[PDB]
Amino acid sequence: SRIVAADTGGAVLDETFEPIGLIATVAVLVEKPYRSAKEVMVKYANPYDYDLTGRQAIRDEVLLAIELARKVKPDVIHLDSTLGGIELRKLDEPTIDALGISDKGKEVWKELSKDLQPLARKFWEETNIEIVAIGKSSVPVRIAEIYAGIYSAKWGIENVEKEGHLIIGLPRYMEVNIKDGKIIGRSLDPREGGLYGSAEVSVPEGVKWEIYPNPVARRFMIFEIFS
Amino acid sequence: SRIVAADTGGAVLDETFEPIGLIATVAVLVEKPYRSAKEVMVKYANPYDYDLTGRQAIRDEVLLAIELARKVKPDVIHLDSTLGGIELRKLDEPTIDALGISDKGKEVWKELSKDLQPLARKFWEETNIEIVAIGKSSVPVRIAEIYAGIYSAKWGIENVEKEGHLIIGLPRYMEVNIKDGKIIGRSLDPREGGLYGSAEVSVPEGVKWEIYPNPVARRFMIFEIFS
Amino acid sequence: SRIVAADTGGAVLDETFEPIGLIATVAVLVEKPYRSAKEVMVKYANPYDYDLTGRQAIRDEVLLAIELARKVKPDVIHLDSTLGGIELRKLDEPTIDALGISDKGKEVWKELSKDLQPLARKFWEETNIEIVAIGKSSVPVRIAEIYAGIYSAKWGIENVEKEGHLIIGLPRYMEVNIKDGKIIGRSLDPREGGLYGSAEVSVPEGVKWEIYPNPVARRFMIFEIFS
Repeated sequence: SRIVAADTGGAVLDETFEPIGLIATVAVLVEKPYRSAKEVMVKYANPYDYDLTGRQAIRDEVLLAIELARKVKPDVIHLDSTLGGIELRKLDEPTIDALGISDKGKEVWKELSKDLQPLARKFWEETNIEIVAIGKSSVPVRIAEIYAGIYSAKWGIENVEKEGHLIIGLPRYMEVNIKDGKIIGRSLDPREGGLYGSAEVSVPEGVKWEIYPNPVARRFMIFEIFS
Repeated sequence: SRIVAADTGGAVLDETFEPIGLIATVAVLVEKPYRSAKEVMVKYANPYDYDLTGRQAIRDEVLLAIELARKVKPDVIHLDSTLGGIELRKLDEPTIDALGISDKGKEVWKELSKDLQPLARKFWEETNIEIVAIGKSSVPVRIAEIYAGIYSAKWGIENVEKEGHLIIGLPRYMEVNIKDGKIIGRSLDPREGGLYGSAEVSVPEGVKWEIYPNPVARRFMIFEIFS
Repeated sequence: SRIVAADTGGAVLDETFEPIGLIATVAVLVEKPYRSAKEVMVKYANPYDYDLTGRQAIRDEVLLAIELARKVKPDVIHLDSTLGGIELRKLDEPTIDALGISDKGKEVWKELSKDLQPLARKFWEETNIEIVAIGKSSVPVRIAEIYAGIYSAKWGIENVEKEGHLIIGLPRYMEVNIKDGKIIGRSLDPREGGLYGSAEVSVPEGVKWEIYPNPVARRFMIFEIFS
């Protein structure tokens, strides 16, 4: 089985540790043994002027996953939305209103559905690839979240000159390490079976970074970067 | 304190990673320091022709635990069913109907109790050993579930000739390793405090096995076997 | 950012593993990189003649945190109560009756707030330090809980002559190790990012200790001490 999955992302934080905007969306291709990505694509947002309210995030994920799936032709796309295991193709207002999710969730999806559902139908019609809202039980979605963290740290090493100082909130329970030109990212949860990832990075001279727990977000780490 | 507990089991999966049937039921005797089994007994089911619907599994566990408990005479049996520590002896329809579980749960139990309650009562009358429905908080229940994974793996090594290829779904967050005739099973969650188990196995010539994350069940591993 | 937090505690258990009373209340000063305490203060309860019913524990916590905060002057105090991060200062009956917690939770807090709310208000008026009911998401609160575990162990090494035998239930998923006059305590959960802490201990001649899983409370350890 060969799976494409997408996720956003790390976050730029305040001094207060409050998030101001998300950084990276990543789409990944995952095959046996399902511990890492075979292939990756990335799209960076503007974490300043990002609306944390609403889901520009899921819109970008679907879009990016479709793009990579056209290239790599997986059997299926996994979407990070825990809706059962349902096909995005079939998410019209009626089937949404029959879902076992909160009323607030239903409203959010009806707005999303207006364009995402025709998009998934068209994509399916010409590729036969389903987009399944499986969410939390998907290992590829988790791998994509690790990569979103990895490329958020990359976006931080790279953008720390423009900005003077960067506080980046990493996705849940993951660590990032930089040695000799590459960034390696890992789940901190051994229960997930050794999920990891990698990317190349060019470290400007004299930039330092530390990784440590976010005191106000337990189980999340901070990646802090100085110039 | 000396405790007996039982649990089923590992699963045979198809190519879609959907379970077709459970494999091993194991009862274990656990004593200080409560990290492993002092003694074990095993009953294999037929994973093909197995009804995943319903609960032949809990019926087999009670039956196996009772068998082992007559032999080793523990102080108590832990049953993998989270009701609030209640003795199976006293689970008649009226007490069930006042339990704090879902209505669907109450119906399963009423059916189950029809024969399991006289059984637990009879067994207690002659042994004074209770069967407590404690479930999730029980370490010996978790240790039993690791052994069920270990013996599902053993079942896999030894049944991999008849069947040409075998995909086994392990119980949550546990790994299996085979060295030199023994399968070692271990929890992957360090929070549980180093739970582990062991069994002997004779690995047929030229069979290979891999272990990797179940892509569609996060935090569950696959034990894959070839002939 | 510099944070004070408090928590109770470890527990003395009978032979059934049922708790009879809480042992240590600890306040800690936590700063970057938020993995440990910069400074600690402790207050032991009498675990015999302790009322597990109600919350003398949260009262002693606020009291102890305030005491340490007067000394080290952090920006904020984290309180171990998951109320949404509301300031203890403002917890009167009306705002409590509008919180999204259970009705049982509202009543406990109404009783608590009768003295805790004037207390927080007085303290704020002369210090400008808030006490925030942030709870579960707070790393400093989890670090205080590791320290309460560590000092419960200390309390056990030093009270094991008076009482012949001591069984101590450590806080959730944490281990304790003693080498050369030092107790080191660690979270067992790697997802937390390496939280740890330390205390000095004088181990009386010929006392023994063991750490192992509590069979009836999964993910909680026992610290068992002999004289």
